[PDB]
Amino acid sequence: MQYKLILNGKTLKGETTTEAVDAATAEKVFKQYFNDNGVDGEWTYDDATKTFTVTE
Amino acid sequence: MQYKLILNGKTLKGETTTEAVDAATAEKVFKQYFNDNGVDGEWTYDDATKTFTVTE
Repeated sequence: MQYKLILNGKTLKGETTTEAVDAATAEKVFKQYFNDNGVDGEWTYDDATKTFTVTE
Repeated sequence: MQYKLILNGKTLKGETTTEAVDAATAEKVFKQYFNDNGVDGEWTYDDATKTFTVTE
């Protein structure tokens, strides 16, 4: 299944997309790129659209 | 000035944006977020659109 990530920050902003077995594997992939580069933000998720949102 | 990044690959795809002093600082921010993440892709830049592109 396709999953999506929305990135909200002050140093950087963006949007990304991946395919994983489930929402926790896509959450694990998105956390590999987006945990401690500088963002260190608050996570949110909407299952009805398979989308994650990360906010500084 | 605003700079941009485009990500092409097999584990993640996407687009991101930053505001930096020069193309070298925008390249440094984008290389801090996109250092490896198992992509390890080829890097390209077009100055006429202030945009960087990364491909597997």
